[PDB]
Amino acid sequence: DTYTWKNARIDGGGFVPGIVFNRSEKNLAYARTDIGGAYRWDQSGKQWKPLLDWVDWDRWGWTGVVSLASDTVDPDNVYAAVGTYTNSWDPTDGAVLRSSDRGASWKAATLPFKLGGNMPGRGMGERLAVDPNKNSVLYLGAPSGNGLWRSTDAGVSWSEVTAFPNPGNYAQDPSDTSGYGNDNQGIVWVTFDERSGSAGSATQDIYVGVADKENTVYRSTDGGATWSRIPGQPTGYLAHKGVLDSATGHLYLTLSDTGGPYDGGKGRIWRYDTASGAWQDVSPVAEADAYYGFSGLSVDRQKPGTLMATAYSSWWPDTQIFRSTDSGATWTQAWDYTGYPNRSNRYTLDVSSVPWLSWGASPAPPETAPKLGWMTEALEIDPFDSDRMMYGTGATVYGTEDLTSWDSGGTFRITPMVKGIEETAVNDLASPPSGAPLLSALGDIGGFRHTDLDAVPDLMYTSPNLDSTTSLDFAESSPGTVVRVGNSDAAPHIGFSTDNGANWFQGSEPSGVTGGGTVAAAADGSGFVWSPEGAGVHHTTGFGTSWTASTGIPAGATVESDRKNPEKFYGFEAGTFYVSTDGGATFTAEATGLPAEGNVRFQALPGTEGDIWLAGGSDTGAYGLWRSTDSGATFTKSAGVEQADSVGFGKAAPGASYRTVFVSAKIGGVRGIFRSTDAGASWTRINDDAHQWGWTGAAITGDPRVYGRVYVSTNGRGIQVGET
Ligand SMILES: [Ca+2]
Ligand SMILES: [Ca+2]
Repeated sequence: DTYTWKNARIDGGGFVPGIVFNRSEKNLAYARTDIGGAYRWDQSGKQWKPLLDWVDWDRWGWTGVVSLASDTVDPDNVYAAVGTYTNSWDPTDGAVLRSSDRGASWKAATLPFKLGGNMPGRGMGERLAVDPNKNSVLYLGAPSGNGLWRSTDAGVSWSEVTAFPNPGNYAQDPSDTSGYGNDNQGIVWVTFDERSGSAGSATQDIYVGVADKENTVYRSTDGGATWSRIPGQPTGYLAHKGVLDSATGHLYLTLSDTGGPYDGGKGRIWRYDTASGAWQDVSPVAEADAYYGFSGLSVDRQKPGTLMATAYSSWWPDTQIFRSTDSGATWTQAWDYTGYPNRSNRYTLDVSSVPWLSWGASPAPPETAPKLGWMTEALEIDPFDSDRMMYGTGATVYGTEDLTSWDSGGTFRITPMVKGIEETAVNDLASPPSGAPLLSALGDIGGFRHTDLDAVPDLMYTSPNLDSTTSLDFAESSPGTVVRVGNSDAAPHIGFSTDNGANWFQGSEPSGVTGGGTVAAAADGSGFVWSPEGAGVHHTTGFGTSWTASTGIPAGATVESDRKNPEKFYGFEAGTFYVSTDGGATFTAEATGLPAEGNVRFQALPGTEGDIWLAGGSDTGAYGLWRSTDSGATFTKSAGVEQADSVGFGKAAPGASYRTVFVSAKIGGVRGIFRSTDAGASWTRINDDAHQWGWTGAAITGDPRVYGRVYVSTNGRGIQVGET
């Protein structure tokens, strides 16, 4: 057919570091994510629409969005600063993407440096800003010593503001040699005082946040020609945000002892009088009582003197949200102790639309399930409705529509406002021939038995509730039997089910397991092979009540089961394929000369013993698609596929003699998702240029019950379901 694409519905699942309301047009808003692109708000549907699904495999780094700006002068314009890592993990430089149709189409201005959409400090901002009087002028705060950058042609071209005196010097984790935690977080927000410009004339007063505990805020009063450190400013902290109440003339800084978004153990809120230069400590709590940093800063644009902030890094018992209606002289908070451990809330929290946010937890007071939140760097009051606010957490977007009930001494209602955001990273996917259509393995929220692809599942896997599921499998001939492995701070790292994943019980494990690795289920459900991180390959008869070390197979090998012969298991490591014919007790080395470097994914064919498809490799070594029909003794490399990364199967086409094969691959010079109904003799692309989703290499499977349907992994855009 032509294909249509949709998410298997989950609602959220990831960190939303920034939410942006346009300051001139009611109900125009956007959200940015750290690995999953950017979204525009749909008021009529109370949902979000993805804007960057066109970002392709070779430019996957552009799915990280470190900043977004919505033009107040011309609300049709929106800009996004993109790029994911500044170390070797992201091979492409950053860019500023520009749109003049609210994100429907984009052009890219590539920068000569990398950006950090998924790096420490990504919750600070916004560091991309448009001049609110002369909207051809934009600024971008840059990391890694690149300083402050500027465009004077509406984002088409960029150069460094060499007069800016401080490129930053703060790093989260200086001992890190990987480049992930030791980067200079640089310039972290830019805020204009729109009172200091006029239509078509550059705004003269510009405020800039810098990741430097001794010099965290600078300003210009001559339109960015010269810059100076603001005298009298607080020291010892990083300003996560700088927001100006133009009605009272006060600039507010929410400060933290770290760059966030995960850490922060101390904080203040300080206030600067832009007319007199006075500084005042307006913190909601005393320095000695702040065990967290502040962020989540927002001013009510319709109510001068009203503002809010968050304890963004308060992990226990909950996050905290503060509100002042007198410019920070006095505050109240969303919840209080009323004689510890008892607590009183100014809100009710209702997650019936996203029930898994309970986390399956049953905490004692003062902790609640669900929680008010965590990692709350983003909090925004609707500039056109004092009764609405939205805030981001590490798993969702929450909001309320009766916020001013707070001031009345009443109770306001908080619900998810996240529908449409699909932000999970997918590790594995399985579609069994009976039971639910899909079992997913996900980062951060474990994964789900999806009984309905169009409905939010009630709860993630529990007993155990793993942070991330790295691998799952089902018994081909007995799909009631399922196994999953994954990551957690504590053992157990493995769970079993005999009711198709609806309910679970833990397995035991060998000592030294540090992560899930991969797991495989015997075709008859009688036993399992587990290749964990931190320990070697083990096998078990029964539901992992004890494990025995497998011989003849390298630690860390990728393991799979035959789908027909319950005694036959497979392994792959460093270019060598391994086979076991005794339930995983002993392996022998078989085919060699497979990719020695790079990711590999492989799966055996439902219905046929010893028919194996194997995809993988890398840009700098062997790369392609291989097939064996002799249980891995020999493989043939497909002449039709230049590169391939994931491979999986679904129901045969009408009249076809072989199951349908799906791959994420590069075929005939084109990266995409492809389908074959003639056992790989020919291929058809089934996605398109608008539906690419960056790195789709983790997993793919068809559906044994539905011809043409495919489930595709993404790294930040959830589970993509393609249907003809
Ligand atoms: Ca360290
Ligand atoms: Ca699997």
